[PDB]
Amino acid sequence: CPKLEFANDTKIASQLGNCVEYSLYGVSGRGVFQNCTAVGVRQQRFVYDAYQNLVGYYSDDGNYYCLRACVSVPVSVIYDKETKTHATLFGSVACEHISSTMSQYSRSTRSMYGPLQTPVGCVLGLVNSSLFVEDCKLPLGQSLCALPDTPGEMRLASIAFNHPIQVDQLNSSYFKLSIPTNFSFGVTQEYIQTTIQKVTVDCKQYVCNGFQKCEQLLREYGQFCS
Amino acid sequence: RLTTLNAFVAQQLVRSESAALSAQLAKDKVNECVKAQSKRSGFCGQGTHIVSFVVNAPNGLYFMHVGYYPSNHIEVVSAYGLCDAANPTNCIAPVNGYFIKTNNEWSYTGSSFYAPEPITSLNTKYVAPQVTYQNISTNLPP
Amino acid sequence: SIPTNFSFGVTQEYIQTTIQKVTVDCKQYVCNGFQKCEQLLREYGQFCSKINQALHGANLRQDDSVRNLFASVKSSQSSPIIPGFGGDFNLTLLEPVARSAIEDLLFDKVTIADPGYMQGYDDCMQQLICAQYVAGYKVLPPLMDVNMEAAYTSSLLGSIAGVGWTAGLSSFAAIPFAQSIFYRLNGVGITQQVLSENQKLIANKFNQALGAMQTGFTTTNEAFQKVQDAVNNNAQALSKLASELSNTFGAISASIGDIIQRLDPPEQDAQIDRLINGRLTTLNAFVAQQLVRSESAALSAQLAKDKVNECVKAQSKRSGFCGQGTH
Amino acid sequence: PIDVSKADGIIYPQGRTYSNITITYQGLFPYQGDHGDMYVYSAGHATGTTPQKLFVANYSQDVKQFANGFVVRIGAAANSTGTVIISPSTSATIRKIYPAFMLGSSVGNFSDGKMGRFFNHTLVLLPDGCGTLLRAFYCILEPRSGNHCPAGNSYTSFATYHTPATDCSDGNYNRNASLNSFKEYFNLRNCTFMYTYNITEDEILEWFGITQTAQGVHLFSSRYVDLYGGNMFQFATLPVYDTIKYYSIIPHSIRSIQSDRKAWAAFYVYKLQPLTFLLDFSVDGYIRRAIDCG
Amino acid sequence: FNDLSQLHCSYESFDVESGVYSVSSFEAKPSGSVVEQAEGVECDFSPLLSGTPPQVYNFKRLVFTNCNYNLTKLLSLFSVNDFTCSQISPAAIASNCY
Ligand SMILES: *[C@@H]1O[C@H](CO)[C@@H](O[C@@H]2O[C@H](CO)[C@@H](O[C@@H]3O[C@H](CO)[C@@H](O)[C@H](O[C@H]4O[C@H](CO)[C@@H](O)[C@H](O)[C@@H]4O)[C@@H]3O)[C@H](O)[C@H]2NC(C)=O)[C@H](O)[C@H]1NC(C)=O
Ligand SMILES: *[C@@H]1O[C@H](CO)[C@@H](O[C@@H]2O[C@H](CO)[C@@H](O)[C@H](O)[C@H]2NC(C)=O)[C@H](O)[C@H]1NC(C)=O
Ligand SMILES: *[C@@H]1O[C@H](CO)[C@@H](O)[C@H](O)[C@H]1NC(C)=O
Ligand SMILES: *[C@@H]1O[C@H](CO)[C@@H](O)[C@H](O)[C@H]1NC(C)=O
Ligand SMILES: *[C@@H]1O[C@H](CO)[C@@H](O)[C@H](O)[C@H]1NC(C)=O
Ligand SMILES: *[C@@H]1O[C@H](CO)[C@@H](O)[C@H](O)[C@H]1NC(C)=O
Ligand SMILES: *[C@@H]1O[C@H](CO)[C@@H](O)[C@H](O)[C@H]1NC(C)=O
Ligand SMILES: *[C@@H]1O[C@H](CO)[C@@H](O)[C@H](O)[C@H]1NC(C)=O
Ligand SMILES: *[C@@H]1O[C@H](CO)[C@@H](O)[C@H](O)[C@H]1NC(C)=O
Ligand SMILES: *[C@@H]1O[C@H](CO)[C@@H](O)[C@H](O)[C@H]1NC(C)=O
Repeated sequence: CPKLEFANDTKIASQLGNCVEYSLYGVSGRGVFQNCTAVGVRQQRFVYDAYQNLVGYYSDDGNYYCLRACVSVPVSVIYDKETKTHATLFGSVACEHISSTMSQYSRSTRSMYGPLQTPVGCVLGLVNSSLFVEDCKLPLGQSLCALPDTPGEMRLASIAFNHPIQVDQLNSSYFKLSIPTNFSFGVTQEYIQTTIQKVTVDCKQYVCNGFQKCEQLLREYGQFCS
Repeated sequence: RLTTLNAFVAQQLVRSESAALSAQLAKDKVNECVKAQSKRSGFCGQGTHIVSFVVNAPNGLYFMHVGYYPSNHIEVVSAYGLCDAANPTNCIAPVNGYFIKTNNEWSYTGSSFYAPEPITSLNTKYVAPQVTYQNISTNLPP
Repeated sequence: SIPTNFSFGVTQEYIQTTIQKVTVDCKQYVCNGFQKCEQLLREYGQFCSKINQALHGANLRQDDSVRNLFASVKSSQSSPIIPGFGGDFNLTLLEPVARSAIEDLLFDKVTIADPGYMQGYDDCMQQLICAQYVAGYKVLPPLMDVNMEAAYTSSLLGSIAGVGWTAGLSSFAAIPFAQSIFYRLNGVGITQQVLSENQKLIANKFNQALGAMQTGFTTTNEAFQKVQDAVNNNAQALSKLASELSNTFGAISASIGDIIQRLDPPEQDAQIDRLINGRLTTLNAFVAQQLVRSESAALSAQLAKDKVNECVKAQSKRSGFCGQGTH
Repeated sequence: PIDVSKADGIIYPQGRTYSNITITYQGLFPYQGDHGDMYVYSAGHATGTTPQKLFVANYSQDVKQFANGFVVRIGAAANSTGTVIISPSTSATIRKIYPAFMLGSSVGNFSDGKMGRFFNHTLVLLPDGCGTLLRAFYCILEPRSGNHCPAGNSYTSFATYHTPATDCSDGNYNRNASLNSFKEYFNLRNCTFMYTYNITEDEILEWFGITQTAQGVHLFSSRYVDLYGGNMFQFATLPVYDTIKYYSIIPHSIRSIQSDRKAWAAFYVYKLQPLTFLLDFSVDGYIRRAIDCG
Repeated sequence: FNDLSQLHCSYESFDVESGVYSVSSFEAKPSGSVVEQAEGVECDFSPLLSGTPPQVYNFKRLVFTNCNYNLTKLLSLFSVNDFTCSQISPAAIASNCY
């Protein structure tokens, strides 16, 4: 390595808990260092996995550590047509993250308050609502769905379950029987695709368009199109 | 160009195999519940399928199924079999229906609608005496 | 030739009705947020859009098949769950104590790998799916609650106790289960008399068969092997993406940051181009592979719907459609 | 014979440890169930208290291709009483020995015409001090031309003698008398270095590894960390200029008087070549199981 | 510009289909860096400037392993007529560690 003005806040203990960039004298990368009980060869000092990803490191102090990555959250969007209603979701995360630690390009403004916690993580752009929808069109995963108003935030309803009419488990010789007292005709429209549009194609007009040097050059491939 | 041709050929052979199997499926579906009434649950229509009609489509066959869909189900008092006090052996059981203690006496209804009607021979069959039946004396059905 | 003695065969079958929904960004895995990488990714461009559209449509079709089957298998009317059900029939595996006991003895014995559906980031902060950018993709949460598939199976358990006496989905007739079993045995050609004097005997044989399938949760079950096969198929599919970051396809290394650290722009353009061409081809193969898996799962979902309608919601007369022998 | 199911003498990965996992590894290995090139040393002739004429073999007239380097199993015969080579009826306690290796690329015939005279600039490793020191160099050997001397008359072979009544006392070591013993047959010129290394003494089995690579000559020993196991870790990387192609053993005997002779261990020599293994690293990082492909 | 920009670009339309769509996620900024490892003494370069540079069939190597280097003291005093680097950038060779 070259001569280096060594910095005090570049020890592993100096930057515990916040994921940073390790440069171990030609072994570079980024990730989060965590305290670990000593595993593997002390003298090798470097351990990878079957996928050749570095897992742990024996620090010079005498303490062993592990690392995965600078992990952050996946980001997804929900949006409804004809009501310009959008919202952002972060998967399986605590509502930790605001507009501070960014990458790629900028965000979209919103007119609020910020986060809300859900079983799939965090959501910006919704609010609690105790309604239940069976026929949601844009399900936000697990059992939550946003109903836009019939224009601001949507209604973060839960996916309703069509709980059927429970019946009583009578144990005597008599019986409680369910019976329909009204009916309707349902016109279920089905369709089966049977035969696709029959197509053919010429070799030489498609590939060659009637040009002579092309026409001799086609036969070297030739039989493929046949 | 030839690689695009090869990919198109592969895609269309996949589509052709799919078309052949789905054509077999459509042939089957117009066989069972169209030329007859397939009693299987929801092959071509939810609930019980009643009727269907068939039209063409520019790449397939388009189906319309009119089916039965019930509502306003209520709870009634029902049983399995009635056996005589003097003749506990001779018992009857409903055929595509139920014995219902009507809120007008036991009566017959079908298995598809709340249609109470006086019980006769035509809608029931003579059956063996099982245990856990009902055993009436004041008005025996014919 | 007549049978004179008998038993109960607990045949175990499984249908992979729905592969696990997978969503991946092209830009993250191909590029990992490097500026010159993003610059070079522009020319191929719409390849990402085609990949995203294909995977999104495949996921959507999977969800639509899920919705169609679950609405279809939804009994319009059912019964709740009580202890003492089956009475004589020791059916303790069936009863959900927020999930079912037999579901636990299945799922726990399934070699699973660390979901982390809320504390996955916290699992990475603790000490497979903790790989998220290392995995490079998002696991899509399932379309229902686990509580909701439990509710679906609960509705089914309530349904089967009553549907199997009358043809037609018009009404519901949830008779006590023992009489239902007796009438179903009367259907397949067993007289009411031998039922009448041997209720306890057939009950004990039923309980023994249920214990044997319960205690048999090991390699002896081919269905156990096949559900582990489906799990390993998911594992191999994800590991295909995971291990292909190591592939350089001829490049001097795999660490793109090291690639731009060591090499001049004009040649690393070609190197990155080779890398991204290999990556895009692998994602194309991945998309086609889950497309085949998706249509397979759609047909399998249809078949499972037919089986749960015919030989589950009724006692089918098809010769060994879902019961080895008679059902 | 070497067994990989028993995981005997497999070199560790150079810098990449693992844990609790298996991995393919292309690298330098020997085969499965090899007989090897096992040799054994012995003491010279003696009557009473007389250091007499030596008792060695014809290893100097013999040579083998260096190939891809090799390994030596050391101490496989110790901890027990075994036969005496010079006195076959007599059996004594087996004490392990550490042999000296000379290596190069240009070989000629000796002064008596027997093949084996190495030419120009060659490397010798030599253990000394009754197994304590590890003096190694890459310099210019020169044979002596006197009586019973390699460039002189009445000469059959050469050996480094060991005087155990003087050398193997407590401390002492006669200022590396086996280097003098080699120097009683040779001398040294145009010397790049004279490299010094220490080791302890034991009666536990061990291995040693030699290989050549473009950066230099890698020397592998498990005595540094894995005394109780045994698998090859680098300690030395000698700055060689070119790639060697011949190896031979310097013969070595002991000036052991007949009244107090000691039995010695039979060290094993196993060549290495590129192959591919599968390795099952445990949680400790130690090699306890591996498997062949060929 | 925003999420809707890439959403619209993914369908070739101003009018898109509504729905929960995966979008290109972003990355938290780095928290700093750590450079920690034991470093040995500098490997000197004076033997290169000591003595005659040998013949082309006799060129003398200099091995460097586990050492340090300050390139500022040698290249400014070399009257270089040709500075090339194959398979690597000629400027940043002194930068990276090997
Ligand atoms: C030859 O003589 C030597 C004495 O010079 C004699 O050595 C003894 O060997 C035993 C057996 O290995 C040693 O007992 C060890 O004790 C340590 C704790 O101090 C343990 O950790 C050892 O376990 C190792 O071996 C296991 C496999 O057997 C491994 O799985 C495990 O991970 C450990 O690596 C082991 O119990 C004893 O300490 C030495 N004694 C001395 C003084 O060195 C040896 O047995 C004699 N025979 C042979 C054939 O070598
Ligand atoms: C090393 O790998 C083995 C192999 O999987 C692990 O041992 C298994 O541990 C599970 C957990 O209870 C058991 O169900 C298996 O029966 C074990 N198998 C074997 C062959 O031991 C072991 O836990 C791993 N150790 C570490 C530290 O990762
Ligand atoms: C890591 O945890 C171990 C176990 O408690 C502890 O002994 C050690 O001191 C910790 N590391 C540091 C740097 O404190
Ligand atoms: C919504 O409010 C109800 C009652 O106020 C509460 O039980 C529920 O947890 C809330 N949900 C969210 C996401 O805040
Ligand atoms: C059934 O419902 C329809 C519309 O809901 C109604 O017009 C009809 O009168 C009802 N019939 C009965 C018998 O309730
Ligand atoms: C009354 O019903 C029970 C229950 O099935 C039956 O055992 C008994 O024989 C019936 N009594 C008469 C007189 O039919
Ligand atoms: C039927 O066979 C099983 C096992 O072969 C046996 O346990 C049982 O007792 C038999 N039953 C009769 C009635 O023979
Ligand atoms: C029913 O099966 C469960 C499952 O092991 C068992 O714990 C229980 O004792 C059984 N009960 C009876 C009455 O067989
Ligand atoms: C190798 O040794 C021979 C012995 O005579 C000598 O002639 C030759 O010059 C030597 N080679 C080198 C490169 O010094
Ligand atoms: C030994 O080194 C000296 C001084 O460099 C030189 O004059 C002599 O020729 C060398 N001898 C051999 C055999 O290389």
